[PDB]
Amino acid sequence: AQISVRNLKFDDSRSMVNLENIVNSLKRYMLKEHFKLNNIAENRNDTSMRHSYLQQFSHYNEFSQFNWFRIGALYNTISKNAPITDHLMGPLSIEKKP
Amino acid sequence: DSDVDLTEDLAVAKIVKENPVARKMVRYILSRGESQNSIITRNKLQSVIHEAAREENIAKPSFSKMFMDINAILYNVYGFELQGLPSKNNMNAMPEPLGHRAQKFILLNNVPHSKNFDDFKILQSAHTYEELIVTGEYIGDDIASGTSNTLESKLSTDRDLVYKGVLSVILCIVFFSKNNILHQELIKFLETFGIPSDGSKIAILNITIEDLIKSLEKREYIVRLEEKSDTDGEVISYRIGRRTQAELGLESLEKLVQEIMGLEKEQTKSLHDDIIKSIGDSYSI
Amino acid sequence: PVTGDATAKYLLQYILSARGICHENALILALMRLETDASTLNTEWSIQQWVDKLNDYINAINVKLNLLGYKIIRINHGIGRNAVTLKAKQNFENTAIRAHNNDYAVLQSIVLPESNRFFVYVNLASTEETKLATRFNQNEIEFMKWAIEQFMISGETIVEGPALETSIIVKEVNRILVAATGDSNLAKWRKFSTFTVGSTNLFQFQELTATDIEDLLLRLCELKWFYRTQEGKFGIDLRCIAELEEYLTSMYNLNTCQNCHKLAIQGVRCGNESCREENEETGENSLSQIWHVDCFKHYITHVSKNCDRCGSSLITEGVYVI
Repeated sequence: AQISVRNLKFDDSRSMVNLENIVNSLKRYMLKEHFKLNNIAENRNDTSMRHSYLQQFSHYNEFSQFNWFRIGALYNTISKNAPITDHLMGPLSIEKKP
Repeated sequence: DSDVDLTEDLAVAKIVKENPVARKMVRYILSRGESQNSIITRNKLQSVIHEAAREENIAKPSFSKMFMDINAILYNVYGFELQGLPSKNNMNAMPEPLGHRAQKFILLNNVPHSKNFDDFKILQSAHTYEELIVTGEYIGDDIASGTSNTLESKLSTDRDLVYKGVLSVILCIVFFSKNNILHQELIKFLETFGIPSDGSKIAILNITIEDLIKSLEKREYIVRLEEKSDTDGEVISYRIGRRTQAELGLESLEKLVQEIMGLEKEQTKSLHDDIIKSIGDSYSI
Repeated sequence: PVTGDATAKYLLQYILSARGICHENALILALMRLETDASTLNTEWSIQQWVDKLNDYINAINVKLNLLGYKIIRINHGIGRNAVTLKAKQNFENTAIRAHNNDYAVLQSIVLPESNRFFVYVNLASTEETKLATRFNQNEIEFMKWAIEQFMISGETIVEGPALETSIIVKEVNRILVAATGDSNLAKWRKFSTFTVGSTNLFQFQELTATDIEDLLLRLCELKWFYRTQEGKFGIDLRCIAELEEYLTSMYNLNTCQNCHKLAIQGVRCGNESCREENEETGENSLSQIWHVDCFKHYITHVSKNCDRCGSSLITEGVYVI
């Protein structure tokens, strides 16, 4: 059972979403990319038909527009079980105490 | 049942009181494991244990007992646990975490993630992004104010947030690329996000792409494969480090990928096995 | 630790994931947002009951961490009342759904405007022989020490012109003054006390270059240590004084507020010339007689409206401190 699962490879135009579909769906977080400023909504195209809505995502044309903060919250909050802390400075607090 | 919590607090208080060096060791671990957000080695643990015992002149406690006490106290107050890390040579040659004999460790909070509170987390983190860099600007001396985080906000730094987002997208690219991607190919895909590939420092992080990848490797998120070859040159491919394997679980990755594409929970079927098929042998399990 | 200790874990994680400083209204919102799963609906609860439960949880966490060498101190901000409540367009909880400044409330409709105290995460071990490693190397630690030196040194001034910058503190002070009495006369005393003066003076530092100093200070502000006012001047944030309450009060003699166990850096500092005793060389409330905005409002409103420092009039009072 597990032998077949592990042996199978990826990047062969797999049914629902491939690597390109995965990355463009990740780019789908356009709540600020153009929705907020340009006010232009995605052009809706109305198993393989599910990825027809992701072709237009390849028009990033720049970096700063995309919302990196949101994904930065997805990670370190949802997954990774992040034990993040403040990391307060110690050397400033230490006293010589001669 | 209700008194279980209180008796556990009393027990951990007795343990830490009887083991004063445990407090110092927990402080040092919680500090060093985050100063660089890197892995901690068994040799370093042994050295710090001996140094603390000699300084406090108390009999050197057993390593297993110290490890158990640290894990218990962290679970009680911080919820953190020092889960074991499989040896890096296992892949290059359910597994219970050999904490008593694992070579390396890393802090990890064991509190189970809820279903929708993380939604509030991400909403608070991302709400202000529209005004942090509105019109392509940025906070700092370049503007007359620096209180864009208000008195306080969940955005935290906005320097580590972008770093974590880049890490997540890099892992997503690598995980589903048959857990093997060439360095040049990785740069090519990353260029689709607008990151300068000419060597110029990126805007938010202020770090070059090559330096960013070097830091990522130094933090053990991804391990470089220096497959030197005369015909193909010094081709380098990136694998998933053991840190991510013991840090990004299969269920956590499934939830992440599901909520990136925003598919309804009803159609979660055929996804758990699909993700396992796509990842392949990225995990030593 | 079936369900009860999970709430404590989540509250600690939320308070400690905000770089150690976060807003009490945010803590209450998070506590509701968490308990909504503990006991189903979680609707038969009052705001005062929520605050009491949050205080009990914080006390439990504080007693737990005290033996571990950590504490969660509650420190009142220099600003108070609706001035801190406004934040950025009051509390966050257009063409896109992202604009929800006044939506997605925890209940159908609930507001928590009252807000006066901040929660901070610090450690009480002043020596701290264990936690020496830090992302900041000795050079920027020395830079931090020198900067804080200048921030507290700049608090003493001889005279300032009648140029009232429209800051968020001065407006609240004027609001309190008019609330006490709507005279609207020339009671706005001209003298300015500034503990937050960024005027390229820091760039005069020697060891580090201008670009490195700029980057380091930007990172420090990003870590919620030094805050930049609208005019472009630098100032230490609430967390900075919260962590260094003993260090600032020990290595210098900065006057304490009306509270006998708390420190103040912004508000009103009458001073005049009848300072207590003589100290060494400085006066103007060198040793005591300083008040926060909320403390100032409490003291003026209640009995003894006139300052107790040998007696003074409200006209000579109101020495704005920034």
